[PDB]
Amino acid sequence: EHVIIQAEFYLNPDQSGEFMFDFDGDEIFHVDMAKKETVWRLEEFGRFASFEAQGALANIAVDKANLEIMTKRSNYTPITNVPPEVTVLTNSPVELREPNVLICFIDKFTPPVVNVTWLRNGKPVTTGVSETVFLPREDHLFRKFHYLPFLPSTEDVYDCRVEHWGLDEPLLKHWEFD
Amino acid sequence: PEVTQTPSHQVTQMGQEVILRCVPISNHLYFYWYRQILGQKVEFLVSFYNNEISEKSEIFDDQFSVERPDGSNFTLKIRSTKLEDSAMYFCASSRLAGGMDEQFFGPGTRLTVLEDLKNVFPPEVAVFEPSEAEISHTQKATLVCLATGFYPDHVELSWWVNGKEVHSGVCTDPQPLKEQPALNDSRYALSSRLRVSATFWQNPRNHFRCQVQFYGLSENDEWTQDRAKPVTQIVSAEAWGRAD
Amino acid sequence: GDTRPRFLEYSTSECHFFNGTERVRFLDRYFYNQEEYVRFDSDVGEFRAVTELGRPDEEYWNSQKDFLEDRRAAVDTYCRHNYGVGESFTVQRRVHPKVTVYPSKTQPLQHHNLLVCSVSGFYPGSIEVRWFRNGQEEKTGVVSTGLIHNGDWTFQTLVMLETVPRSGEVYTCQVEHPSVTSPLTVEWRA
Amino acid sequence: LNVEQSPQSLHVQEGDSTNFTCSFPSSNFYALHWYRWETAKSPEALFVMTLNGDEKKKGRISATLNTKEGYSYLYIKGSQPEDSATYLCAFKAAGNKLTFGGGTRVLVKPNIQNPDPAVYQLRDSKSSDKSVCLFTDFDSQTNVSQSKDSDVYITDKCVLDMRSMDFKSNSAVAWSNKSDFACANAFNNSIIPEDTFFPS
Amino acid sequence: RFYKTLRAEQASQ
Ligand SMILES: *[C@@H]1O[C@H](CO)[C@@H](O)[C@H](O)[C@H]1NC(C)=O
Ligand SMILES: *[C@@H]1O[C@H](CO)[C@@H](O)[C@H](O)[C@H]1NC(C)=O
Ligand SMILES: [Mg+2]
Ligand SMILES: [Mg+2]
Ligand SMILES: [Mg+2]
Repeated sequence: EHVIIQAEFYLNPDQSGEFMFDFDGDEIFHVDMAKKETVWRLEEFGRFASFEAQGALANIAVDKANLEIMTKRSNYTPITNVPPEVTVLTNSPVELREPNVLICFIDKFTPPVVNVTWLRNGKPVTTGVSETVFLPREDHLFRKFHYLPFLPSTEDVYDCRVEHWGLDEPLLKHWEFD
Repeated sequence: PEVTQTPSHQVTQMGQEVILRCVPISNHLYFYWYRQILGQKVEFLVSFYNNEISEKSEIFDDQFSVERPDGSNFTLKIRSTKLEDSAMYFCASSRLAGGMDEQFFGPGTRLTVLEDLKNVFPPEVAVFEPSEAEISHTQKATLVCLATGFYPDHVELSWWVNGKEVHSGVCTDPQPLKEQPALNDSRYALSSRLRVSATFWQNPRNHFRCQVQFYGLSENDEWTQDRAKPVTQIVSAEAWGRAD
Repeated sequence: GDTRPRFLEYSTSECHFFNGTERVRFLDRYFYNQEEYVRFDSDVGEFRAVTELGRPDEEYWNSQKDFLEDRRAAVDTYCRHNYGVGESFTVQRRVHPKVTVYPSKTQPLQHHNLLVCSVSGFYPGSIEVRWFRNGQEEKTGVVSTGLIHNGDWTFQTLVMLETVPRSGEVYTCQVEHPSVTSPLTVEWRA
Repeated sequence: LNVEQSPQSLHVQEGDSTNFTCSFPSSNFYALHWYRWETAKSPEALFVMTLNGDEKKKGRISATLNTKEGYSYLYIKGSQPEDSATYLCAFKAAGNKLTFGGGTRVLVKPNIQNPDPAVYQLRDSKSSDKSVCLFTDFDSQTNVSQSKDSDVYITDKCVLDMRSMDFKSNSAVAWSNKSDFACANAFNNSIIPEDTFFPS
Repeated sequence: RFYKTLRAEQASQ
């Protein structure tokens, strides 16, 4: 038993759109809206398969049009903000000096708009910071992963700061070596 | 329920700006421009959906532009025409935004881009009365229309009998012949036939007319030569019924 | 802050595969904000309105013969096709798990410590992790965090055992996963 | 990226059946369209092929689709002169843009009944000397070739249908600005039947 | 081989 999901959205007034392919909860690829090109989750997938970004681009234009049609039909009814659940974990068990990745998991939220900043000793970090797009869910909410490659030390304290319209204040999820 | 295109034909100088007009099918969501250089394949230029360009060609983008003046018209603009831009320009439209349907084509706009407008010549039209020998042998009568010395190509020849256009008993050459084949901008020749019964030709109350619609210089062009301006005109010739 | 109302148009095209590609259930679902208004189920054959908001799209999309034909053919042209494109690096993706056994705290024996069996960076999600006292299966006192997606095509599981150790103790973690032929074991000593 | 049609040109006798092929890419296939393009008219959509091994029929015209091999066949049953056109095939990928083939130009040779080959001289309604020579009422097997002489102009064979009088006829026109020029020598380059009527 | 987008249609206005 397997599941292949084509997930697409368009949000207003943000003007943010998304088109992605999913296989059993994992992203196969997405289309970069700004660059207008296919972005494979793992570089190797680009060798094993192909995709025409235009098919995705044509669908985004339709969702943009349908959003306008649906808003007008619903008498301009807005989305109810569902705040996310924030979890911080590591790629493998933590060992001092041994390279590892801090994973910030953002789950069960809507609308698919979030501001995520990594905080080492209270300061923002960008070095090697990679992120996934908004991943689909069975209950029609969204998932998001944020990554931070790091050198584990007894000197450093880490935090994932998450900003969402459903939160009263920015959520901070703490991590430190123990 | 079809796509409309204006004008039918257009003749302009190299480096000038052309605006091709289109009336897509009213409820259709996607609009397109395709072009065909004579002897070449039908080539995609641009697609349009929800007030924006979806797909565009390598031929498009450079001095090529599309516009939606209102919710009825669609235009293609070539800012600086080149000799390679001489083609049949087709406007198309399709109903669905999903693209799983047929594309409806317009009649097309035949665009002729010329380096020099001096090469342009209107046709000379002559009607040739049916042979009495043919009347005495078959009891049928064929008139011959000859349109000669025209440049550029793609004229519209039509027969008119008693003030009305006829198609039955008519046959026109699908391609014109070159008067001087040892020339790049050779003047063309075209023929057509209209066959009627001898009884119909013998009636002097019956009127026969051959019309040739020529496409040349516009009503905003440079004409410094001695001869008359070779503008878009209808050159005609006629014949009345003869008992004999 | 930004308090402006938000409007979301969301859509999912789902391909559910059973017994390989023998059974395929296709769903084309449309969502306005959090609400599902219309869907195409390959088991019904046509578009059906979920809410009253989806009724215009139900009758309009079913009237559009080319769009409806595209949906009725999706099981083979779309679902079965994309399954085949991915198959080798998707269904046949195999990554062996890294198994590490460590105690949560450096507490002395006769007291208490939580024995952690870390199973990380593996694919697919199918995993069976078992704890053994010495050679006998310990079923009681097992704290698992369950299956965790890392979002980079790898999984992880932290299975913990409640331990009261004394002098000569040999606890072992047994992990069986489709990527491995032999179930790999990791032994821990007090 | 590239679509090819075979053959480039095709000649078929009235009532007899023909077929021609279209080759398209086997990768990223969505649809294959067929268009009928008659001389003065605009391209008319004939078929939209999506499903492999599915055959569609539009009167006497049939179309087959083979996605794996990347080929499409268009069949014309009991060809009528009304079927004479350039038949274009177009491939559609994930977007909307169509990739066209070179087309198959189909010419349906009509059934010429009651032949009466003859060469007549037609005079101008305004005059003079420049008259036309009309070779008419010959069968479809008779072919009209080029002039060979620069001062003489010859047009290719053209079929007219007297719709109300249910009669079809072939014709070619010859003209020249020469004193020597006559209808008897006008159609020299072509094989004219011995029974051709040259009036006295 | 190519992944195929399931083309979306415009909603009823
Ligand atoms: C639509 O929205 C406005 C504003 O809240 C309201 O006047 C109206 O009652 C609503 N419902 C309908 C059916 O128009
Ligand atoms: C996220 O980032 C942008 C830019 O500062 C802003 O519009 C928005 O208010 C931010 N906050 C949240 C909760 O999304
Ligand atoms: Mg690619
Ligand atoms: Mg069809
Ligand atoms: Mg057949």
